[PDB]
Amino acid sequence: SGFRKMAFPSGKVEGCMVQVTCGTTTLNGLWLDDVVYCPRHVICTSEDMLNPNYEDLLIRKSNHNFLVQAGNVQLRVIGHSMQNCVLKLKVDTANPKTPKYKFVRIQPGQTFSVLACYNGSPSGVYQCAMRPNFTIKGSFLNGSCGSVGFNIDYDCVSFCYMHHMELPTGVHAGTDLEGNFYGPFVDRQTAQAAGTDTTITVNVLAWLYAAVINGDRWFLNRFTTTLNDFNLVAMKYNYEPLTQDHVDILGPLSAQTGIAVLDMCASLKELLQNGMNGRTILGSALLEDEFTPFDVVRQCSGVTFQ
Amino acid sequence: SGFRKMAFPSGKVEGCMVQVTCGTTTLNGLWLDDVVYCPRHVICTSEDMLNPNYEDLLIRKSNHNFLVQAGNVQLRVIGHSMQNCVLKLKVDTANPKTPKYKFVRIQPGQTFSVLACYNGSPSGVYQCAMRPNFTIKGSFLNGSCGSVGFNIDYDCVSFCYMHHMELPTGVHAGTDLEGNFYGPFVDRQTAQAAGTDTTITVNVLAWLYAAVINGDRWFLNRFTTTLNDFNLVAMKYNYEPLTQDHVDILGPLSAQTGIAVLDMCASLKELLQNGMNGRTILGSALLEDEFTPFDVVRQCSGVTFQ
Ligand SMILES: *[C@H](O)[C@H](C[C@@H]1CCNC1=O)NC(=O)[C@H](CC1CC1)NC(=O)[C@@H](NC(=O)OCc1ccccc1)C1CC1
Ligand SMILES: *[C@H](O)[C@H](C[C@@H]1CCNC1=O)NC(=O)[C@H](CC1CC1)NC(=O)[C@@H](NC(=O)OCc1ccccc1)C1CC1
Repeated sequence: SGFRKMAFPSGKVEGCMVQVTCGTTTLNGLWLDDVVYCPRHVICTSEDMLNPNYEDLLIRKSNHNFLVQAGNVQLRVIGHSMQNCVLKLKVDTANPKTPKYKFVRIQPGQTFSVLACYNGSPSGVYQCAMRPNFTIKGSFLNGSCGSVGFNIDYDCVSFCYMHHMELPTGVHAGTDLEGNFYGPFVDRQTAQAAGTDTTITVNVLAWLYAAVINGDRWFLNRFTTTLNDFNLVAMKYNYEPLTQDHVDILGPLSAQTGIAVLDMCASLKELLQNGMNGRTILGSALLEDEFTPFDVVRQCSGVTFQ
Repeated sequence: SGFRKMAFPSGKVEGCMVQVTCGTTTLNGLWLDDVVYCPRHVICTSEDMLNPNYEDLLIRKSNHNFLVQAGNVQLRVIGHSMQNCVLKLKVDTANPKTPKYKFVRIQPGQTFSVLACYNGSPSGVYQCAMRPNFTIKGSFLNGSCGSVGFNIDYDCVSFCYMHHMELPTGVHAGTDLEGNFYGPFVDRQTAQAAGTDTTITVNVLAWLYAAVINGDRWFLNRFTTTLNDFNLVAMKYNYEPLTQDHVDILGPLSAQTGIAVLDMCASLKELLQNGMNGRTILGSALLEDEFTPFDVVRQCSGVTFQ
């Protein structure tokens, strides 16, 4: 019993983190096989931030401009290319700690662990989610760029996120490992806005099931509802529409608890309508939307990895 | 910026987790040098669980009764002994991935990362605190016993917690690595209760400082108070007393924000007397007490470890 915001164990990712320095810019890189991936804005200067032609700046550069510390063993760069917003540094040493891995591009609503790093060294690990407006609510300081987000499926690390930038609401934006931003953002210090976020309804329902599995039942009711009538209330409260696809992912959790999905929808509806009136659910006084249905099953069945 | 419950990177601990089986009991062990530490109730049967004399049971045992598996590698047990509520299994192979480590016993209100494990394999990592009633609010299922809690000290793992039991309430209880329970609990399935908990006042205050450092100031005020009159209010709302030592640990955060500790205390008092009135702080609608002052500084200055 118990339910926590739980990250994947970070060991397999820690053994890939390196430091990349070019000019007076230091950030993090990801070293897989003989390749080091990092944000291309490592090749900028502090005045270049306003409107760089990264294509300008890369041909400017020679392999020897790139300093690639793995620990205090310095890695010789022997080639470089740019893929969208990531820079790929070919080095003369394959990473012996390379895990088995994939590059995946995730969908809004999905979650992943972030291993926050500075100067190639890990600082901490936390979950978060790709928000519907394609930002993430992370914890990043100067120097964190190149930190990555990932999921583990038994032995395989699926990398989904590399950090690039903080927007002026304190939320963060970045790319997949092929260098394409999530959302409309660009690696440029000109005014950009996140866009209004919304709540991940299917995740909120999964968390309500986590609650029931762990003994919070004070929010349930006999009420039932239809997908469409529930969806009328979702609009009103800035909640993502629920699809039949979503209902179907929630089946397993529905069956384990014996609570129909639309009955849980009726519970959520009364929760938005009436608020919580002092009570908490799983230690929270807000409805939590950063656990997927898989995160809930993962944790409430103790799935492991190696 | 941003603020999350961030765990320590778990790599150094993952390389010490092993599986310990004896009879029909499998749980986790911690393998450091040539010693495997695990809960002594691995030697019990599903009927010993009631009121065992572990001395009874351990004399009954032979080295070959313990199956200790490090991945798929059979570790041979060559010696055993019991220290309070932990078993120490002497094995013929020293763990080549043993880190710099210490065994520490923490105080209530201190935090640590937990690496939850099943069958010797990591399942996830999360942060929590030693509650004032010496329980932890964890996430643990059957088979998780022997999972450990730890802090990192640049390069040194300080182990503080090993998991043993879940109380009714769904909170958890365990030992330090020398086998002494936190709190008055015992490793037998006789009726036991946690004891009323209280809020870690010093931790709520540094979390309010984390909020200010990150741009939530809606709760701040003109007012100040005396440590004596604040503590009159902390009593009324089931908060731990604030000591002058606590005021002193909050100095650094106080100086960075320029808000006196006693000004922040006046702010918390109005929060307690009025509530939050629909507003959130750092994404929470409750006052959060599982960040220490050190947790806030490391995160809001990006301390790294190796
Ligand atoms: C990389 O280490 C770093 C991480 C940032 C720094 C602080 N928190 C983080 O997550 N990223 C950057 O410094 C990038 C570099 C730019 C991408 C090439 N910049 C930013 O994160 C800046 N944000 C920004 O310019 O947003 C656009 C904007 C929005 C409003 C008004 C003007 C511009 C943050 C320093 C501001
Ligand atoms: C070890 O893997 C396991 C972990 C537990 C099981 C589920 N959640 C967990 O964290 N620990 C146990 O099974 C231990 C074994 C006891 C230490 C020798 N027991 C418990 O966790 C049980 N709790 C318990 O006996 O508490 C005392 C009590 C309280 C009320 C009434 C009677 C007894 C939980 C299985 C019940």
